[PDB]
Amino acid sequence: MIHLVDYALLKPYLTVDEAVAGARKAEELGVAAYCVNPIYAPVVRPLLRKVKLCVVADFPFGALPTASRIALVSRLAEVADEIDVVAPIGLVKSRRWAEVRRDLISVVGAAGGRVVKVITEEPYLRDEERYTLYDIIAEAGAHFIKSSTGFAEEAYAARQGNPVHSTPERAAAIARYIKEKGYRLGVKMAGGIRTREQAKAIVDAIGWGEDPARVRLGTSTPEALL
Amino acid sequence: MIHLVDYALLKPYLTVDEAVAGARKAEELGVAAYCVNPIYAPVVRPLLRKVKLCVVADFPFGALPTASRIALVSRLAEVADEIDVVAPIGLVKSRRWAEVRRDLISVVGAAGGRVVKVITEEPYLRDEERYTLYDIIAEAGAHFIKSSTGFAEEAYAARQGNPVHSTPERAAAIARYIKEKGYRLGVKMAGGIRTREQAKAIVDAIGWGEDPARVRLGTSTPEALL
Ligand SMILES: [Zn+2]
Ligand SMILES: [Zn+2]
Repeated sequence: MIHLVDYALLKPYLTVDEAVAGARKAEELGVAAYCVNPIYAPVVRPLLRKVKLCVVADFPFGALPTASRIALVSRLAEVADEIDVVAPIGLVKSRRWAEVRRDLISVVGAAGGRVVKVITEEPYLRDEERYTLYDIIAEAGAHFIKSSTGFAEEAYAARQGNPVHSTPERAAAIARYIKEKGYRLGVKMAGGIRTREQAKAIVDAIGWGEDPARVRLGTSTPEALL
Repeated sequence: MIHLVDYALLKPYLTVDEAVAGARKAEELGVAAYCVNPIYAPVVRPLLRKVKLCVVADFPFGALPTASRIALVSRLAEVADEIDVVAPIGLVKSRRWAEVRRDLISVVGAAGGRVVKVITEEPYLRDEERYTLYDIIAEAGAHFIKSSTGFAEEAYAARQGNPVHSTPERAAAIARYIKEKGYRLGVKMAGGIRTREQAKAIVDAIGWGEDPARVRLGTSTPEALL
C-alpha cells in the first residue's frame, strides 16, 4: 500500500533540511510520489529517482487569475513529474461554470504531458457542484481528482454539509462516478489519512485495488501505513 | 480610524457576488483599501474609486519559486494599486538569508512602483528571524510590513510562542525597530482586530498617529472599527 502514497510535506514553515529529509525518506519508503511546495522542487529533484516529484500549484486557495495559473503550471511542468493544482474554488461556489471550465482546460493543457491532479476541495462542495466539476476535470484531460488540500476550514466545510477529513464514502462516491462515466481519471484521497487502517478502508472503498495509476493516498505520515 | 483600514475578504470560497458586495461596502465606508485574491481584481476594479485596489500575492504560503513570484507580482501590478505579498516563510525558518534577500529584493522590485506590503506572518517567527527579515524588507524597498496573512495556524504559532491575533506589543516592537534603523517602512497589523478599542490600542502603540501612508489595520470586519 506504500506504493500508492503521495508523501506530502506542504506546511509553509517547512524548512529546506526538512524538505530534503522528506525526499530521502520518500525514496527509501518507495512511495508513489513526494509532494512539496514549488519552492523546494529544485533542491528535492536530485534526491528523487524512483519516486515521482509532485508539486502543488496555486495552493491552497486556487484563487489566482487563470493567466497566472497557466503560466505557473507551465513553469512547474519543466521540473515536476506531477502537478496537483487547486480548482478555482471561488468560481465554483459562484457557479460560474463557463469560467471554471475555461480555467481548468487551459490550466491542465499548460502542464504539457505531465500528470495533473485537480484538487476539488471536497470539504467546500455541494453535490450540485461536485459532479459538474468532475465532468470539467475529465473534459480538461486531467489524470487525477485529488479530494482536498489538507487546509480546508472546518466551519465553512460544515456549513456546506461536509467533514474536513477523507472518508471511505466520499472516495467511493468519486470512484463510482468516474467508473460509471467511463472517464480516464484516477482518485487521490487526502486529509486525515495517517493510519494504515484508514488508508486500507479508502482503498477498499474506491474498489480499484492497489493501482498507482488510478489510486493515490495523500498523507504527511507515510511510515504509518507500511 | 476607518481610513486606516484595509478591508480584506480573502477566504478562497468567497463568491463573485460577495466580492462585489465587499467593494461597494469598501467604497461606502471610505476604508484605505479593499484586499481580495487576484482572481477578483478585474471585477472589483470598477467599483473602487476613492479606495485603493489591494491584492495578495503567493498567498498565504509564500512558497512559490522566486521566478514565479516575480512574474506574478509583475502581472498583478498592472491592475492593483497595492500588493501584499507573502515573505518566503519556509526560507526564513531555514535562516537562508542570502536566498531570502535575493527573493524579496527581486519580488518587491517587480511591482513597478506599486505600493508593496511584505507579509511577515509574525505568528510563525522567532526574534532570531523577524529583525533580520525586517532588514531585508527595508533593503528591498517595500512600503509596508504586514504582520500576518490571517490564516496562520494556532498550533504552530503556539509552538513558536506567538499569539495568532494582532497585539499592540507586536505592533510597537515593529515600529520601534523601523524607527531605530531609520527605515522608511509602514506598519500594517492584521488578524484578530475585532474592535474599535483594539484598533485604537494598536494605533497608539505604533505611535505614528492615523497616517495611512505608514499605518494600516487589516480586518474582515471594518464596520466594527467605525
Ligand atoms: Zn490501472
Ligand atoms: Zn506620513
